[PDB]
Amino acid sequence: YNYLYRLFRKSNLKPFERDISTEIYQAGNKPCNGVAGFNCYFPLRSYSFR
Amino acid sequence: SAVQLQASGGGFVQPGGSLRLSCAASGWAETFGHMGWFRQAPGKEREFVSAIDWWDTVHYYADSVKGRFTISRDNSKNTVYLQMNSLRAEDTATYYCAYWDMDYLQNSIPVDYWGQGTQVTVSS
Amino acid sequence: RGWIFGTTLDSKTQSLLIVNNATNVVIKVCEFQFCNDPFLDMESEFRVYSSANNCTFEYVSQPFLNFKNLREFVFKNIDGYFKI
Ligand SMILES: *[C@@H]1O[C@H](CO)[C@@H](O)[C@H](O)[C@H]1NC(C)=O
Repeated sequence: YNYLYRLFRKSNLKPFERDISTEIYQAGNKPCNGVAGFNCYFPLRSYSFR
Repeated sequence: SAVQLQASGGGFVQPGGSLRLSCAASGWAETFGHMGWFRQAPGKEREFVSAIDWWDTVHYYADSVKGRFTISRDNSKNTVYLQMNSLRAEDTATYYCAYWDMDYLQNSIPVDYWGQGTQVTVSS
Repeated sequence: RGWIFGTTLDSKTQSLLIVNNATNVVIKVCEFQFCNDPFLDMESEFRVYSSANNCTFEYVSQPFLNFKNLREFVFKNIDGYFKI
């Protein structure tokens, strides 16, 4: 589980671009304030390898 | 799969006391994935605490907590409960509600989602 | 001396420092905070950042050295590549 991939982002990337921001994703109108919850998911998921 | 986990309970208690924790799961998943609780201390790694299935058939507790922690599943509101009794100082840490999406839990290694940290402090 | 480019000028991931001093050029991509008025002051004391987080580039070379001076630059950025 040391390999991670980003799942949520507001806008697509330009060619050859790198994003390492770990702020809590906002999916609704209410702010997340750095706390997970409804419409508040961690942008990057994990990779299951078995 | 899209599972949202909510954790309830926690706070400050005294050694030897009793407490109740709970986790609720919402959304959709691959199957009736099991539900468990982990515990992480400041400066240390996460530790397996408890694991139960979606129909209250398999109970799994860590060796260091065998016969002391209890986990149960409700019948009508989908919320899993973790009954805690006779706490000591080593139980002061942050608990997390862990979900794994498969029918049979060979090991606790495959984790797909986590839960909000619930602080449980045991002190005089 | 320099040009602290970057994005939303906060933690983020982008705080390009192109500071130049009498010794060399200290091109550096690391992300950090940079207080609220980066000023530099023999004048060999630079006080810009406070805590560099991660880093991803380095570079050193020779510096860029009425009125008897006039310098020009055209900063451009295509497909990631930066052109000066
Ligand atoms: C740089 O990025 C890593 C994750 O990629 C982050 O956890 C870390 O805090 C950053 N650098 C440092 C040492 O602060």
